[PDB]
Amino acid sequence: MEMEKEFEQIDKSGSWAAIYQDIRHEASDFPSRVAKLPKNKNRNRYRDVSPFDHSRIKLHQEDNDYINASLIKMEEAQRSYILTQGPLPNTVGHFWEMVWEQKSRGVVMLNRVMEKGSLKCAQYWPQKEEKEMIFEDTNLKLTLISEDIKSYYTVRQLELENLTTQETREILHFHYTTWPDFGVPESPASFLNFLFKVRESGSLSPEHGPVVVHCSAGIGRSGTFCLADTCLLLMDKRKDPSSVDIKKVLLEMRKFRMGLIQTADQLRFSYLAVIEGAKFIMGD
Ligand SMILES: OCc1ccccc1OC1CCOCC1
Repeated sequence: MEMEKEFEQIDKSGSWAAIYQDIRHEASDFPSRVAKLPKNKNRNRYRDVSPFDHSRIKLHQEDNDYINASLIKMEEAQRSYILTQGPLPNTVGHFWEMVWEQKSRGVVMLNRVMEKGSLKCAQYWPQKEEKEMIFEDTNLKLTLISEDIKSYYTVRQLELENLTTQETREILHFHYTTWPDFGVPESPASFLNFLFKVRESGSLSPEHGPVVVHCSAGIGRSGTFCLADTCLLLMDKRKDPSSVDIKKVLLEMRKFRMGLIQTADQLRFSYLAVIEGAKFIMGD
């Protein structure tokens, strides 16, 4: 059923809450035993948001290999994403260790450091060229190279140095700065513009490790980003672009991380983004 028609049918009936609860009821449940170990309590921002054991990212250390991060592997679309929480004061070194070990080219950030007057994640990147950061726990150095500030998002070029081997890599930081403190954007135009900028960079492409995506918990805005990308890629590949079922793609993704898409308004916004984005994918 063409999603644009399904959309008008749900909107006219006002059943967004009912569709959303059906997803929550059918969603996968797998164990998260490593996340709930007492040694990992300060590695988790939220008590109710944990990575499944089968899909969690492992840090390449013998001490403690745990980070709140999951590998979402979309087999038919041929795309991989790492979804993670906003780093905490005790996890910033771990974050950049993961970026290094997984060979990621891009980091996608969908929140501000402060929202609703509270801290949503640590200041984990340098703000001035001449004031670099060193993480002693993981032996990494991070330098700001350049910054391009636009109306809806900022792109930064960073240099990450493995202080152990003196290898360096360029990491692109894509920071969406205008998601509102409450609700979802009114139009998906600036979110879709942002997604096409990430794609253009090479960050989502198979010659790199998976892109790292985060918001505060790594399930809501982060969920919207990967669901929209995968749905538009599937519409490009399939003979019948009308066969793409966004509810079935979201349940497949929820086999790899719990809670992706946090509200009925985020589900509606995901439909709107895919519907509007397709009016490029189908040849405009
Ligand atoms: O590697 C630790 C570190 C080095 C340089 C600058 C800041 C910094 O850590 C701060 C506290 C913890 O949260 C992030 C900000």
